[PDB]
Amino acid sequence: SPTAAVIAEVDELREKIKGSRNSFRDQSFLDQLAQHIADAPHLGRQPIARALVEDLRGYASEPRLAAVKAHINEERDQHIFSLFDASYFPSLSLEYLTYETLPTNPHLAARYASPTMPVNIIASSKGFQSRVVVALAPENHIDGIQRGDDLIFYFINKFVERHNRITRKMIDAVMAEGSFPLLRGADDRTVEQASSWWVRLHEYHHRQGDMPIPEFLRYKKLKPLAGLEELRVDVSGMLVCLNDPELPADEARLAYEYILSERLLRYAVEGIPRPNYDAVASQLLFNYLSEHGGIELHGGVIRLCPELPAVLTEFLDRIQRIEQRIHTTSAEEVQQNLLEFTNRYTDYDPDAKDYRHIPFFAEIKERLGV
Amino acid sequence: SPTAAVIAEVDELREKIKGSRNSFRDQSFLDQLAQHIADAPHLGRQPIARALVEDLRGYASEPRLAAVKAHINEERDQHIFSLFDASYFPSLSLEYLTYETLPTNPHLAARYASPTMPVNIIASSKGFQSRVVVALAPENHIDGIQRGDDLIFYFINKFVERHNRITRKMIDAVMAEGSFPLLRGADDRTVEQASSWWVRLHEYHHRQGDMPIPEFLRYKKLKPLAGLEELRVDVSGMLVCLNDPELPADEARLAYEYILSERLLRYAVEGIPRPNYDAVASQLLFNYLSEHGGIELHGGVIRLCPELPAVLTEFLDRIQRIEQRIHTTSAEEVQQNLLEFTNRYTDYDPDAKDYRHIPFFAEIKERLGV
Ligand SMILES: [Fe+2]
Ligand SMILES: [Fe+2]
Repeated sequence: SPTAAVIAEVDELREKIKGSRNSFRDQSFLDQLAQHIADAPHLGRQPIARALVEDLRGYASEPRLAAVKAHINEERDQHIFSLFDASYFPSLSLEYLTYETLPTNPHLAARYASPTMPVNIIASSKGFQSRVVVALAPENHIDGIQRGDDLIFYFINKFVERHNRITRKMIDAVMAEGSFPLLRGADDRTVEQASSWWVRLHEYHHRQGDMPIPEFLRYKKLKPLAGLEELRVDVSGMLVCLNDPELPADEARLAYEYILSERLLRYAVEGIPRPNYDAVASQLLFNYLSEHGGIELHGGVIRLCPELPAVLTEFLDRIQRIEQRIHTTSAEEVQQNLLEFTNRYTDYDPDAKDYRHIPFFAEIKERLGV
Repeated sequence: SPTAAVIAEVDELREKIKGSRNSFRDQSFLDQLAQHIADAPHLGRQPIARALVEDLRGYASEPRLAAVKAHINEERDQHIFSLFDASYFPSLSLEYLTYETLPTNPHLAARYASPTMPVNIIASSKGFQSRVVVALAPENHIDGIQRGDDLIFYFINKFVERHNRITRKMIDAVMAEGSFPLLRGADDRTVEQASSWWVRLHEYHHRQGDMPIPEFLRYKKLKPLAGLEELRVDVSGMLVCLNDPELPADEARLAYEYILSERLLRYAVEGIPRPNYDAVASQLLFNYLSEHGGIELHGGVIRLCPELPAVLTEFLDRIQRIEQRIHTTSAEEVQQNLLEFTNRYTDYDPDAKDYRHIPFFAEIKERLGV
């Protein structure tokens, strides 16, 4: 493959520069990196690589990757290639991938528009193969820059894989029979489509509300609040799937099932020994739904109530009432209220100032190894 | 076995009460639980079970497991059986085990004496099989009480298993050749011995210094400080192995290499996606030793410098200078100086107010899947 030879070259330059993360903005390093990229037999030919060579060579005057991001944002081809420095995606240094886009529903694209690219990865360099890396944001490039119109990529194939390896097993073990009838048996193409709906709604709703990101990003990075913000947009997405009639009914119900199953099960068990941000928010959802009549536990099995849509709306309304007070109180005050809400439904240890998995999900972690 | 039949009956009872942790102190519950225990054909005839039945039936007037803890503390036999509530050991409800004790160096037990029981689990009920549960503390029983002379059990067999599953392949991949000669190839009984030395020195030093636990336990529960406290006692153990001439030199050097390898490698990769309390402290040690001439990084591989003993003393002396100010400042100000010392040598994210794995160990987790 001509692609695999491009990537072998990237993977080889990746090994060479792995010890040099501190030099990634040093112009002496960059000049040589650019030269090695230019001298690459198959990679130096790619327009995107020439975009990066130019960007890198100019970095000392303009610390931007404008030519690479212009190539990517205009989709001049389906190749991504850059130098990355994302502290939560530590596998990424110099990386390359090729992708393919996914079908999108026309109404969804128009009414809930955002610069979102749900894609499958076709080939990639070693850093992209890490299971941590499920998305790629514009600030992940070394320049740390994001603009509201930069494309954000979600690697749907990794979400399909996680759904298959974790979520299906949890549906069988934890939900009452009939809980997710559309998702039962569904193939990868069906899951893929729902997943791509999910990320589109998810990104859209990040930008809506009274404390949207990125405007309020630095108030939403405390672990329980980052998780709560992910949950806020996913419940929004769930309710859109239930309420927007201009969405095809069969596809919208499928996506609803997908978002609910992911937030109720897969995210709820993430993190060892303590829950990560997504799990805290998911456990908040679990316990809120239990206490307010949206779900019921019969012998450690979850029954989704018929009133669940109304309890989800109630839940989002409550988050929106807390956030709404940004207009009359400080962002610090809303934060404390977002935390107080969270801690009422989660297992918060006040002395550690951190969270334990609620016992329901700790037992499932032990039971299923998830 | 008569023992197999006892545990079979415990597990079944465990299974009956699995949904009843909110009732573990209601007398109506304990009454029925006591009856079922008394009525177990094999379990009910164990002397330890007579004790539990008695403590439980009496719990309404005296909420403590006095007869159980007296039997255990007096080592009337090697059987442990109680009703537990330990929020960090969520698998423990009604649990039973039998243990065997280990050899023991007389100078160690005289000079560094504490009520420490390094034992191997021979048979156990299900909750004791979770890999989380490596020790049993007196406050893990439902009464929540700990006395200074209460026995503390360390399940050395689980520490052997972890060493062989994690530490050994991390030695091969991460350490310079010949870093831990006494550990290479060593059989399980050798590892067992060094581990039992480790836990005794560990427990003993918890009680030494200017901020011993349990007295100062609540000040040491923040995530970075619980780790730091664990590291303070293990460095002390490492130095005792190096400095105290009355310990057999073969067993002492072995134990030194064990503690150092556990602290430099296994504990340093704990936690996904974020480091747990042990890993934060281990990463503090790693970067401290790097910056102060104790270890060197030669081609991605750790070299232990000849000077490492002196740098270890330096490191413990630093911790002790911070804690010593408890005599002239508040416990909260010492906390802040302990936090500040930690964050200078670990990857603290001030907006999330949590820690990331330092890149050196992130790469290792990705590489070895640890
Ligand atoms: Fe998000
Ligand atoms: Fe300890």
